[PDB]
Amino acid sequence: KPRLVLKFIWMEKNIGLALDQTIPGHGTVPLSPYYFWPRKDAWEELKVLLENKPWISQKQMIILLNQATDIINLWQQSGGNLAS
Amino acid sequence: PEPQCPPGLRQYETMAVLRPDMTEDERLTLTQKYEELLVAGGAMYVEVFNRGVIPLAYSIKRKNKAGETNNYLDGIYLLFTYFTKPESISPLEAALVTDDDVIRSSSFKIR
Amino acid sequence: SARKIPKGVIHVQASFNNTIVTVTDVRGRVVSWASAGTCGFRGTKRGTPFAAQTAAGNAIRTVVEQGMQRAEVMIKGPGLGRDAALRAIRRSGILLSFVRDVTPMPHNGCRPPKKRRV
Amino acid sequence: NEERLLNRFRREVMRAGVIQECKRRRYFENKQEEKKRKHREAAK
Amino acid sequence: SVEFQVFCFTNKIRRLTLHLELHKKDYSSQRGLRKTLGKRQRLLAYLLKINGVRYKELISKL
Amino acid sequence: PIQSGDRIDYRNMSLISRFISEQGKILSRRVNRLTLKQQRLITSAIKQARILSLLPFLNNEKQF
RNA sequence: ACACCAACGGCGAAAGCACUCUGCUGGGCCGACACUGACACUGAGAGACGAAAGCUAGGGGAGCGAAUGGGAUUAGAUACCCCAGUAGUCCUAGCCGUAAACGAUGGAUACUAGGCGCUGUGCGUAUCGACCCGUGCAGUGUUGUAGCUAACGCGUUAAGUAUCCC
Repeated sequence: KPRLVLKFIWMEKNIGLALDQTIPGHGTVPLSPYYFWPRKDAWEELKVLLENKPWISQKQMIILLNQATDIINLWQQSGGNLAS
Repeated sequence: PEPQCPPGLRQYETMAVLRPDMTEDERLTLTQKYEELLVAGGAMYVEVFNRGVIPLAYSIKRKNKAGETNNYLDGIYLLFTYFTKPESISPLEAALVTDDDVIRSSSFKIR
Repeated sequence: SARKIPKGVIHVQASFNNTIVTVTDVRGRVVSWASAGTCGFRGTKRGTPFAAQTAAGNAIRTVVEQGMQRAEVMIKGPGLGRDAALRAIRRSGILLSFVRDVTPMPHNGCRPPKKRRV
Repeated sequence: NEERLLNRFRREVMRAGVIQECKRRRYFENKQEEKKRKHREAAK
Repeated sequence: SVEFQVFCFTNKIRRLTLHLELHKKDYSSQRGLRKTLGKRQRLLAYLLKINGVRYKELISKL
Repeated sequence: PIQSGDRIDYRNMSLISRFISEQGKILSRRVNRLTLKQQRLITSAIKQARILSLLPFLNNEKQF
């Protein structure tokens, strides 16, 4: 079981959260799924994809979700203000 | 060792949860009603072993005989890996509903 | 007055056309409630995020006789009144321990009524 | 505290869209195939 | 083996009938009883088609 | 994976609770990645353990 | 009444059937020759079952809700919207026997490319144990050759080629 990377991007309007996932005991190829500019859910889409995998351990899913959460959180604050 | 007797009749396993308070007449009297089952069943009645008391999820509604008092969070987890005729299981259900120290008794039929 | 303990639950009945911001202690004796119909305007205006913000602000501005530090919020229901209410409580910024949902999730209990066809 | 919202973000795990679903009437497989076909294809 | 089919279906109808008459509303096993009656009945017309005396013995046995 | 030879019963609370969420609800076959048979058998077993109050019917929501 | 499980999923002859457990009991599928030796198919009239609404008799009645009543919109509103709300909905014992009771496709057998699937079992590989690959069948689905079709399409589960029966 390889281990993992969320990649975020912040531009003022729009978050992207990108989940790159990895192999269980069964050889698999994930992408990085990038979740998108419209208000359509990023955390639900990401976490659900991970749960749908089961190929991801709980520690792995959670660490990536915590990082994802943190960025959505920073993003909400910057959007409500102007940080940039 | 268990597939010796099931030419003739069936195999079950009853899960029954208990009160958390009493430690006496709990291994004793419920084994005496297990002897009432022995008058009923009379087969390889073994492995009536006990499981430790742990906090369950949510339980209300003891229904004592005119008590209707106690909420619960804990319970002693008995399970009887018994073995009987398919006749007279409903009286085991009535015996494991009506008695006080047995609440929420679900029997099963392992294969 | 009250028991004078600065920890206590907050419930937000966010309806589909209203909000109610009530605040009560651990036992459940309410110390104040203030809704969108409480804070003045009433009609199609009530139940919008400005009504959630104003109703939450006028709800918990009157607990300064207590000055509750350890807040915890237990919201309920669908509507446009949740997120503005949480931004109002975080605007007052008191020690919000955890927000939570206690919405009734039925297990096919009663038949919900006719579809609207409007 | 910061102005981050994880209750909305966590809320879409088990969405409040099971409550906008349950306001209107119990109706059979025509609108359960519309809502649950669009929902079985929204998660795939 | 034919008379084990007729006799076996006869005990099938005995045990299923003393099931059904003290029960009275299972409308699923009614088809099982009627498929058994028809299946046995085509067997009895078969063995009657073959023989006389031997089918007379099948009647006299039950 | 995780079949582990021994059959799934309500007494086996190890592989069970890997299948429910912390919210306490049953996950589907395409998430848990089992066969249909494993899915139905843990379904009946999980609902049995739901009767014995080994598992909550609802877990109270939490933050922070 | 039974959320998530719920799946383009399983079962039933159809209607239907999902909270769990037990009891009785139907039906299906697969293997070995273990047995009988054509006992097969269809089926007039007949008989059974047959969603929902309906009716008789007795219970029960939380939600929903024909009729009804009030408010609104409206020129008007017996309607869509809203608030109350009776029969009904549920159960016992019956009657009724109709539905877009739809796959808009009666049943049965034999034969005629493939690809991608799912479900159940069987064999071999691999390990010696869960996998995993091919397969033998049965069932369920999706694209599709030939052929048919007025066309759309159907296409081994034919609307193909033939035979039988209503």
